[PDB]
Amino acid sequence: RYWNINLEEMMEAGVHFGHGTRKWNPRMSPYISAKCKGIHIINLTRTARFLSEACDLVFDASSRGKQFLIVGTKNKAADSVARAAIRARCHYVNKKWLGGMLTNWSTTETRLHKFRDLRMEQTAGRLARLPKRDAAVVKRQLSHLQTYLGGIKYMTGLPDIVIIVDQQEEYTALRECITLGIPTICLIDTNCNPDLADISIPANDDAIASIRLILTKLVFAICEGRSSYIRNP
Amino acid sequence: GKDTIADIITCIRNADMNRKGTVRIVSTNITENIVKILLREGFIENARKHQERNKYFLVLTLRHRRNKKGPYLNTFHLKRVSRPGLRIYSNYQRIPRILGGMGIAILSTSRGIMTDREARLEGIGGEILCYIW
Amino acid sequence: LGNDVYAMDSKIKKATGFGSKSKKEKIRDGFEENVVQVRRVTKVVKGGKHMRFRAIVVVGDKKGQVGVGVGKAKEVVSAVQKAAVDARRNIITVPMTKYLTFPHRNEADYGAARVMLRPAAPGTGVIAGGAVRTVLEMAGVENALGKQLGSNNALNNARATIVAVQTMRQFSDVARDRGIPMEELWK
Amino acid sequence: SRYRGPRFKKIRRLGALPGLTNKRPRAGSDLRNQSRSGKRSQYRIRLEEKQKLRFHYGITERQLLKYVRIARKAKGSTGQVLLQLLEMRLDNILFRLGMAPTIPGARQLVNHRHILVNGRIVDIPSYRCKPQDTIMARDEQKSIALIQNSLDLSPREELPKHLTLNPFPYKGLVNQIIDSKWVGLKINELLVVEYYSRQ
RNA sequence: GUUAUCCGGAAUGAUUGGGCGUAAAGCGUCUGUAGGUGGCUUUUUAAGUCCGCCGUCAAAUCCCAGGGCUCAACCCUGGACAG
Ligand SMILES: [Mg+2]
Ligand SMILES: [Mg+2]
Ligand SMILES: [Mg+2]
Ligand SMILES: [Mg+2]
Ligand SMILES: [Mg+2]
Ligand SMILES: [Mg+2]
Ligand SMILES: [Mg+2]
Ligand SMILES: [Mg+2]
Ligand SMILES: [Mg+2]
Ligand SMILES: [Mg+2]
Ligand SMILES: [Mg+2]
Ligand SMILES: [Mg+2]
Ligand SMILES: [Mg+2]
Ligand SMILES: [Mg+2]
Ligand SMILES: [Mg+2]
Ligand SMILES: [Mg+2]
Ligand SMILES: [Mg+2]
Ligand SMILES: [Mg+2]
Ligand SMILES: [Mg+2]
Ligand SMILES: [Mg+2]
Ligand SMILES: [Mg+2]
Ligand SMILES: [Mg+2]
Ligand SMILES: [Mg+2]
Repeated sequence: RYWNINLEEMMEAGVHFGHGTRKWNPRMSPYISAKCKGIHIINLTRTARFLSEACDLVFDASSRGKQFLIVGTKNKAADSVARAAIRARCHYVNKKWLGGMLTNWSTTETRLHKFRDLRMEQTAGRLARLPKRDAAVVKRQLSHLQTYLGGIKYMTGLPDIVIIVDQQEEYTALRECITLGIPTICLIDTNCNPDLADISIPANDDAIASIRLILTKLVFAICEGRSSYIRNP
Repeated sequence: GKDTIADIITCIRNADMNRKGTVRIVSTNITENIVKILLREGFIENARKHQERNKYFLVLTLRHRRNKKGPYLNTFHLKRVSRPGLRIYSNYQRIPRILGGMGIAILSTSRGIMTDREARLEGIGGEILCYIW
Repeated sequence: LGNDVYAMDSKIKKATGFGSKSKKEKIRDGFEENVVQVRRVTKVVKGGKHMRFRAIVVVGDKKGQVGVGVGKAKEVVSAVQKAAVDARRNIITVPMTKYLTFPHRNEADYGAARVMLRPAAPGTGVIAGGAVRTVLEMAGVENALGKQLGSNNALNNARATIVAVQTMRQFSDVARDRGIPMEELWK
Repeated sequence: SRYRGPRFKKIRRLGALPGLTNKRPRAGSDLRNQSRSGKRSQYRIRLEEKQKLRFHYGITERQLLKYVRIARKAKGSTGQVLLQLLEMRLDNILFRLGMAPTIPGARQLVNHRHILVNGRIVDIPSYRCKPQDTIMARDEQKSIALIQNSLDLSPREELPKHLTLNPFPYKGLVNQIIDSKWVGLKINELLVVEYYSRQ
């Protein structure tokens, strides 16, 4: 099996640069590359080996039948995530991420139970038979429960593969998967430590373009692995 | 630099605990021999020599991180024994052995430096430099 | 697409209610819990003394698998139980030798608890003190010397013991690390 | 220096003890008050183990202790060596050869000079038996009658492979040293060894 | 059983085996004599150090292997690690 990457396309999308040299974690000095104009430049020959091993483990994992989450909560990465998940037919987190989604499952899942009752309520049209206070209240519940449960609302049971954008802001995702025995495949910029992720891909934070490139290669691997698990079971 | 041996040992211990593969140490007959031995026991990846301004530096490559830096089951311990304050010697029948033999004990004897293994084969005692886990 | 109500009622019937389903499954996990210590700790409120029980409990199979856990509740029983559940998610394995003992001599440190274990000849049994001995014994270690130096807290001694027996290297692995055949290190 | 007290009683509290009693205990009838001590302190478990041993062989403590010293000395696995030593007692061998009803019986038998080990009278219970040894009854009417009736009227054929018995003259023969699996009770010597770390 | 005596547990005087920011504990600060420790390279010597061999460290005791008092305690023969 092969994947789509070359030095030229990685050059194109702008993966190779990262945050200012006053902001950096020296923990990443082993695989960084150069430094220009106070902006760091990260090794792409490491980036490709990591992105290949990432797509490969993603392929084996999809083909065996395991389930996928993706995470990023930034403004732009959130818009790219709904589409990443839909194109791969997976579970996502874009909007505000709730502490305890993974580790505290029991209560999370009861919150899913009541969200499902809210979804039956709304389409039944039995929210028209209420006082105005009751309808605006039921609609608070709805607004939130859509923000928090929207991308996971299909998934029942504990997710065993988690994918993440920009581990700096995402501390709790990493913590919860660290705890629960779940792999993380994560985007590293020059500021983040390569402890917290199982496979940590040197990448870009600020660029919507880098996100698009690496996430599209990844979702393409999830998709071909999706054809192979639609075949094997 | 009151003790040279202890110092080499220390540079290793420190560079080890900080998850670096690469160490600069200052060479000497003792240093060099100890490192040779360290290699033939297999506690260390690779050694080499450098020279500048009539200074010699043995750089040591070190065994890679254990299946990440955060989750380390094993470290690599070192301990000075005979030290300038108190010099410890042992005859043939007191020769130390470390953790049932998992680790090694370095001895300076009449036949040069060696491990405890060599000392047992040849039947010799001597000054105990350090222990290694 | 099947209807939302029957499939969500399927995930509803497969995740069972905790008010209609009673709990005893635990001897199905092939384990045994041992209460090491029960203490009555106290929070103090404008009313008065608000009493809780702390339980320090260790679980093992007596077959080479052991863990510690600590829990807190109002009644002995519930604390005990939470202690069990916590330990079960913290659990590790103790390296054993064909005679049921330790590969080698080892120390350990946690807080003010220091712990010293060293292997014994078969037929000496397990001689040690409270935390160390219950943890050891519950792991299934048959013959071991142990002494806790430094502090006596039951709990830190338990943890310490665990850190001891966690860092135990077994010969196959030191032979794998060093890159040297077994028979060479044996000598 | 011997335990002359109620036996059934010690049996209720300890366990099953062959060398004491052949009568199976009463239903136990403690199911009325339902009195327990709660559970047993680890200490009490250890203690009851030792007591098991001690009353099965009719040994005094101060004696057991000296057996244990002999045990720690001996080069070998301590609990095992101990169990050897206890199981080689003359009265106990006299028992496991079916030449006696129980150990107090066997003990009495030895005391009264009714037994011979290699053509010599040994009247002391704790005489240690060594491999290749002859266990005979004294040739008198009484000795023979005792041994005959207690040997024949007890059917048990469990002889533990280091013990030979021969039919008309009644020559018993000690063949070798005991094996840990052939031992005369269910006991983890580990617990007893542990109890004795403080002596 | 109680009392007295000693060692233990006591890592509680710590070589093996602790400490001194706040718990007992860094002289108020320097200069310096005795004393201790002291970089690298080659050679020498052999005081330490190491290995072999010899003399001795009485017998009894402790340790191992047999033997004798019916057993054990106790006695007797032989031999040896330590140091
Ligand atoms: Mg000497
Ligand atoms: Mg400390
Ligand atoms: Mg203590
Ligand atoms: Mg008496
Ligand atoms: Mg009485
Ligand atoms: Mg007499
Ligand atoms: Mg003692
Ligand atoms: Mg002392
Ligand atoms: Mg000291
Ligand atoms: Mg102190
Ligand atoms: Mg004060
Ligand atoms: Mg003070
Ligand atoms: Mg000062
Ligand atoms: Mg002054
Ligand atoms: Mg001065
Ligand atoms: Mg001077
Ligand atoms: Mg000098
Ligand atoms: Mg020098
Ligand atoms: Mg003498
Ligand atoms: Mg003897
Ligand atoms: Mg004799
Ligand atoms: Mg003599
Ligand atoms: Mg001598």
